[PDB]
Amino acid sequence: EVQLVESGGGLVQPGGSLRLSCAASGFDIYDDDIHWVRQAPGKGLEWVAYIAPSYGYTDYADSVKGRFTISADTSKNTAYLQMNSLRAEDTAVYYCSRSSDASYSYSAMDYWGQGTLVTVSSASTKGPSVFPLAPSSGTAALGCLVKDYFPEPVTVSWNSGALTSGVHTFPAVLQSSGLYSLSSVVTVPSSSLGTQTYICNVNHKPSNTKVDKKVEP
Amino acid sequence: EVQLVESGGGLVQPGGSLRLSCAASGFDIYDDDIHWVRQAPGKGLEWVAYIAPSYGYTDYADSVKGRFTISADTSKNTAYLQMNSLRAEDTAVYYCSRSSDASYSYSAMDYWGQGTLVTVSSASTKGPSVFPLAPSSKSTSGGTAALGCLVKDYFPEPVTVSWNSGALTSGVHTFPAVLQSSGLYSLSSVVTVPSSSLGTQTYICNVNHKPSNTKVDKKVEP
Amino acid sequence: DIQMTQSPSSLSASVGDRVTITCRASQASYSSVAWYQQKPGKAPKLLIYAASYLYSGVPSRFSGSGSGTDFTLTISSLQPEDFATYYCQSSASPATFGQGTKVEIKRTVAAPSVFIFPPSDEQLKSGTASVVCLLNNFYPREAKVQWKVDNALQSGNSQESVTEQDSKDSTYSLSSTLTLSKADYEKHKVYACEVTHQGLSSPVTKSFNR
Amino acid sequence: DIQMTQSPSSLSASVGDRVTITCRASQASYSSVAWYQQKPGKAPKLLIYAASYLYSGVPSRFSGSGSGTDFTLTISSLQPEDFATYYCQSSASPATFGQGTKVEIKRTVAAPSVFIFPPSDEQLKSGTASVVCLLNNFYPREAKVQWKVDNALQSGNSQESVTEQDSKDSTYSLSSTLTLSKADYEKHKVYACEVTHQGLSSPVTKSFNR
Amino acid sequence: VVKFMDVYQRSYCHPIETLVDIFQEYPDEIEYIFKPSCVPLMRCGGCCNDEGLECVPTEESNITMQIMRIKPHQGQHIGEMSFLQHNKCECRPK
Amino acid sequence: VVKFMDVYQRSYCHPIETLVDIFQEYPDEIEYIFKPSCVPLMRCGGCCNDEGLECVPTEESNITMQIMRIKPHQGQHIGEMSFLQHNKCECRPK
Repeated sequence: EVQLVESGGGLVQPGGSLRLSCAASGFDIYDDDIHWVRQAPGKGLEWVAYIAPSYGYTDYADSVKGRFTISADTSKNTAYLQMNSLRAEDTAVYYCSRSSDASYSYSAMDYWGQGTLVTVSSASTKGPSVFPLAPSSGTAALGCLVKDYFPEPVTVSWNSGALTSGVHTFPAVLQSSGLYSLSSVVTVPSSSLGTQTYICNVNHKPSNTKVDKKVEP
Repeated sequence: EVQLVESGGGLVQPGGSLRLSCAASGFDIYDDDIHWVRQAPGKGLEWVAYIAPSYGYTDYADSVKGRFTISADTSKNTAYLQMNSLRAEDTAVYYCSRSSDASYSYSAMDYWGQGTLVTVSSASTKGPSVFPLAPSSKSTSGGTAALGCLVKDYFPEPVTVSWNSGALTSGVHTFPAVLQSSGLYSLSSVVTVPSSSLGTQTYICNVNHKPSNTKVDKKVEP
Repeated sequence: DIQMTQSPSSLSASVGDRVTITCRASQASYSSVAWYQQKPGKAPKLLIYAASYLYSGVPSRFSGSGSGTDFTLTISSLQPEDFATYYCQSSASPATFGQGTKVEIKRTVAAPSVFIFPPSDEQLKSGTASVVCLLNNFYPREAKVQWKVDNALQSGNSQESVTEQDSKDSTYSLSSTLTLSKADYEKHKVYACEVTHQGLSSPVTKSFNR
Repeated sequence: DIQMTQSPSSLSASVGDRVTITCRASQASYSSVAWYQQKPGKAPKLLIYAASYLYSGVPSRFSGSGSGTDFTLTISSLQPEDFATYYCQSSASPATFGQGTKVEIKRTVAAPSVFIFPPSDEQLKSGTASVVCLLNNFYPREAKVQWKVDNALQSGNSQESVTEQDSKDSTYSLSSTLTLSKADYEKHKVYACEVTHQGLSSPVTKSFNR
Repeated sequence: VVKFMDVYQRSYCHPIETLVDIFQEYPDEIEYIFKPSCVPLMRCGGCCNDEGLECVPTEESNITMQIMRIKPHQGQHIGEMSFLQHNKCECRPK
Repeated sequence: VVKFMDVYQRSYCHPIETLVDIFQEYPDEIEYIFKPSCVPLMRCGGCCNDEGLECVPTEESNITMQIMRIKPHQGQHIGEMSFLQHNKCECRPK
C-alpha cells in the first residue's frame, strides 16, 4: 500500500536552513505528482509546493518562492524540501502528499504523510518546570501548570493513564519569552481528596525530560 | 533644352580602370532616372546600369556587376560610371541617358547623350600608314575606274577620310575599319570616277587621326 | 497568491441535518476545485475532486456542485463522523486552499464551572508568578475572562487557551493564565476571575487571599 | 540578364509598306516594354513605352501592342525616315535590350562592279602585302568573295567590311583585304578575287599578275 | 525538449518580426503590384493565456521602406512607403 | 529608412519564428484548453515575388514541448505535445 513518511523536522533559528524528506513506497515518485502542504497550529492548510519529477517541473506558493526548493531523488524514491532564510511564521506541521492518476487533476491530493513539526524560533531546547494546581476549601478541580518548555509538543496523562474522565488538557501558549506553557485539568469527587493520589505525568520528548508531580490539598 | 554630355572616354589596358562622366543640364538629376547604355562596334545596344540618386538605389546588368559602379554628384549635376578590370569586350561607345517622369517606367529613355568611345586594348596609340589603291591601267575607255586609299595600322579609332578636301563626295565609299590580329585597325576609302579623267584630275585622300595628331594627304595616281 | 474565501467560517448543526459550505475563488471560469476533510490531530483526506466526483470510498451522503468561481459542498444527512474541518482548493496554479469551515456539534446551553488557582510556593521561589482560572464544560464557545486585581481589571499580562469540543457532552473548556512578577504579586492581596457567558444570569467571580 | 528575342533580325521593305516587328521577352506577365529607333552614327530615340503609348512627337503611323511575354511594333505606312534599326527593351529589372531589327530599303537587284588592287611598292618595302577587292554598289547585301593565289583558294587570311546602305541609290558596297607577308607574296604570280552575287549569271573574277 | 517556463516565456504577448503582405496593409492600392510583396515589421505576436485579455499595441511607430512599385503592362518605379510598427505590446480586455 | 536591397533580403522566403495557436495545429483535440495557448515554431514565411513560385518547406522536423493541458471543470496537468517545424524553405513552382 501507498506510504508517505516525512522526517528532518525540528528546531531552526531565524535565517537558518533545514531540509525536509518524504520517503515514498507503494509507488514510483518519478512519474507522480508530489506536494508539500503545511499548517500552522490552530490555523488552516496552506499549499506550499509541487513537483512532477519526470517533467522537471516545480511550482510554489508565493509565500515561499526564492527560499524553498522542492526536489526528488529517483533512486531513493524520496522527495525533499530545502527551506532557507526561515522566519518565525514558517512554524508549521509540514505534510507531504501526492495526487495519483485516479484524478486527472495534478492537485487532487489523494495520499498523505503523518506530518512533521518544524519550529523556527531563537529559543533553545529547555524542559518544563511543572507546578501544581491544587484544589481549594461535591466536585473539585485539579491540575498541573507545565511552564517554560520548548519546543512543542508536550504530553500529559494522569495516574499513568488510569484517570481519563473529567480531564481536559489545553493547547499550549507562546509566552513572548519564546517559551511555551500549558495546563492539564481534571474534575473529581471532592470526597476523594486525602485518599486518592493524583499525579500528572508530563513528558517532553525534545529535551528528554520526564516529570511526575503529585497534586495535594 | 535638356542636355547630357559624356566625357572621360579613351584608352585602357585590360585589367585597368576608367571613370565616365555625364554632365547633365536642363533638369535636376537628383530626383531623376539616369542610365548608361553602350554599343560595341557594329553591334546592338546593351543596357549597363541605372541610378536613382535621391533613393540611393542602383541596378546593373549581369555582364558588369562586381566591376562597374554608377554613382552621382548631387551638386555638380553629374553622374558617373566607374569601370574596373576592363576587358576587350567592354570596348564600346558609352551613352549616358535618362527616363523623364513623362513615363512612369524608370527605363523608358527619352533623352540621350552623344556617346563617347572607350577602347580596351594593350595596343599603343599610332597614326596610320596610308597607301595608294591605284587606278588600274586596264580601266575601260567608256569610263569607270576605281581608286582609293588603304589607311593601315592605326590605333585607336576613329579615323576621318575626305577627297580633294571635301570637293569630291559622289562615288566615295569609306569602309568600316577592321580590327587586325596585331591590335591595329585598317580601312579603305575608295571612289569611282570617269576613266577619261585619270592623268587629268588630281585625287588626294585627306586622312586625319586625331588620337595621334596625324594628317596625311596622299595623291593617288596611275 | 490566489484568494480563497470560505462561507461560513464555522457552523453548528445536529446529526441528520442538511449542510451547505460555499467557496469563493479568484480564478478562471474553467478552473476547478477539490474538497478535503480534516479532523484534529490527523491528516486531511480527499473527499471530492473535479467539483462533483466522489473520490472512491467516500459515502454517497457527500456530493459536489458549482463551477468556475463559486463552489458548493453538500452533506445530505449529517453523521457523528462528519464533524471536522472542511477545506476547498483551487485546481490551478497556485493551488491555494480556503481557510477552512469548522462543523461543531450543536448542544443546548450549559453553565461553566469556575476555579481560581494561586501559584505554588515552588513557583514563587523562581521569581515568576502564574495564577490560573478555569472554565470547565460550557456551551457555546463565547466567553469573556477578566482578571480584576483589587477591582483593577487587567490588560496585556494574561493569555488564554480553549479545548476542542468534547466527545461525550459536546462542551468547551478554557484556561486563562494571569502572569506576573514576584514583587508585583507581593504588592496586592485580592486576586479574582470574572466570567461572562450565555448560561449565567450575571457574571461569576472566583477569588482568594494570600 | 533577361532573355530577349526580336523577329526578324532584318527586313527589306518599300515606302508605303505595313511593317510588323516582333519581340519575345522572358519576363512576368505584368512586365512591359519600350521600343526605340536608332540610325547610324546617332543616339537612339524613344518611340513607344508601356507597350502601346507613343512618346510625344512620334508619328502615329508607329504603334505597339501586346503584353507580358510577346510584343509587336507596327509601322502602318513606312516612310523614308523610318529606315533604321528598331530595338525592344524590357521595362522590368534588368532592362534588357533585344538584339534589334534592321529595317532596310528594298530595291532592284544590281550587280557589283568589281575591282582588284595590288599592294603598293611603298607598303611592300616594310614586309607585308595588302591586296584589296572592291565590290561596288550592289543589291542585295549578300555576296561571297573568294581569294585565289595561283588558283589556290585562300582561307583565314582575309577580312571584310560593308558600308551602310547608300542614302541615294540604296546599294551596298564591300571591301575585302587579303594580307600576306611580302615573303609569301613574292612566291606567287596570279592574284584573283572571285565574286558571286545574285545579279551575276556567273561568278565574276578580277585579277592581276605581279 | 522545451521545458514549460521556457515555452510560456517565449510565446507571451510581445513585438515579433512579422512578414506582412503590402496589399493587405494598403487595400486601396489596386493599380500596383509590389516587389517585394511583403515586408518585415515588428508587430504584437503572442498570446495572453486568459479569455479576459488580448494582445494589443500600446506604443506604435512608423517606418519607411523602399518598395518597387509595378504598374501592370506599363512600367515600374522605386518608391518610399510607410508602414505601422508595434513597439510595446501588453495584455488588455475589451 | 530601409534601403530596397535590405527590405528584399529580409522579406524573401525563409524559416522564421512564428507564433502558432495550439488549437490550429491540433484541430480535433477539443477536451483541452492550452497554457500557453500558443507556441514558438520555426515556419516558412515571406514571399517569392514571382508569379509562378510560392514559399514552401523542403526539410521538416518535430519539436516536443511541455504544455499545461487544462481540462475544464476537472483539473490540469503538464504534458508533452509535438509540433512541426520548418528547417529549410524554398520558392518552388506551384
